Amino acid sequence: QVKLQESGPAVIKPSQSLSLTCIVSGFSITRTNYCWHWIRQAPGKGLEWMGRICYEGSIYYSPSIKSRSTISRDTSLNKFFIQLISVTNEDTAMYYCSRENHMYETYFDVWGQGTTVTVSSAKTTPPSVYPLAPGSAAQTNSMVTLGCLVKGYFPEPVTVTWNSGSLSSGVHTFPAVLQSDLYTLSSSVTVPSSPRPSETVTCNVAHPASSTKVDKKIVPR
Amino acid sequence: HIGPGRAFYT
Amino acid sequence: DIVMTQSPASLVVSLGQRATISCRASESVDSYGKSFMHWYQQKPGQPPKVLIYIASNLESGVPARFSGSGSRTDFTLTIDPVEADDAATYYCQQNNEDPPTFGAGTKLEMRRADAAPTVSIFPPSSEQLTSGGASVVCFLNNFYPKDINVKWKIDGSERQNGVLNSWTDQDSKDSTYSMSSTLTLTKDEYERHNSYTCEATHKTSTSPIVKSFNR
Repeated sequence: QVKLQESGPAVIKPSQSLSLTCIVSGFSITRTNYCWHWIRQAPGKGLEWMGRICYEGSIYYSPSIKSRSTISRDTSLNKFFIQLISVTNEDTAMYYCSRENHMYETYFDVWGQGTTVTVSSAKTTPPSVYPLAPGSAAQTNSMVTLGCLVKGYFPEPVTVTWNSGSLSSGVHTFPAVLQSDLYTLSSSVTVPSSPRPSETVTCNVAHPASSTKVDKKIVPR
Repeated sequence: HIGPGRAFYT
Repeated sequence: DIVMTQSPASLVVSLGQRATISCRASESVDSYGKSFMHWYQQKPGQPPKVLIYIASNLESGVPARFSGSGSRTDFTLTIDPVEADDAATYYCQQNNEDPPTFGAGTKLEMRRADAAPTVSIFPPSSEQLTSGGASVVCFLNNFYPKDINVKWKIDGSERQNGVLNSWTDQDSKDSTYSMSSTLTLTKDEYERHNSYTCEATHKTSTSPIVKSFNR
């Protein structure tokens, strides 16, 4: 039924304006009762409320961003936005938009996936995917473990899947760690000794902020 | 003023 | 504004056991005879989802082992019995008066049987060297507790630095954890050796699980 999706810039220079858009879908921002909210979650910290725009246009702002933001909306296109002027690192976070039945329930019942925004001057560099295949040792247990190394990209996030969704089990994707404005992340799949090298094991990384998308097949060393 | 429906109370 | 304070700030509850998270408000979050405060849950990389609303009501889909109660200024979320799937952060919110405020969250990590890290290692992927570079990688998968430490080693010489560690969040289906480390050498440095190794030292066993490879 309803679906909310946050659209916005993956990276933004300090002291510049950030403006996100929430595209409500399969439901409209004018139906009575509901209010639409903006909520952000600074990385590694709690959820933080920002402001809301209710069906009849009424607006409310978190005091902390009140003097530096404006919440508008577009009835025609059925979507609402927010702008934060003069962003700073404190503004790096995950932003979500959601819905409240303001009239009866008062709790946020539908949330979008929430895009990520990183305030910085770093160059948005793509990633290189190197494939990790076992060091020549076969007859190794009855479950083999391979993985992909995604190195040197910016900004977060990157999305890696195996055999494009198919290999769901035994997959681990490790948080991107930082090496002076350049992330590195890894992922691994544990698949039984037969399905490799007999069958195809491929990892697909995708890095939106630079339209890079690359699958790599793990070939025996 | 508080509770639900508070924003559009007017 | 009403400040919501949660307690504990984090806890390790064992499977089957019960966990009692609590949320307190500086001022009554009551009106129209109900308490307008809800409880959310947030698994990692996932927007929160409502668990309980208006203090005691359960959202559909949420299992019966969840139950909150409380009024005015004292609220409690109870999870009995905890299950592998409850490893996540929980928030409480008041929406009785403006601005709506959230609590800082309570990270629940739950306890399971201790498990040994299945380790694996990977030599540089051809491509990288071509690109004048070489990262060695060691995987320690599926363990509990989260504490474990790994030594690198090159031709015996314990490698102090150039190493990157990353831990996953507790697994929702089995409660384990996993980590990866990355030795990052230059092709050449990599060229001046023959054996590389990662020493997994962890509580499950006394002899550090070692994994090594000839260059």
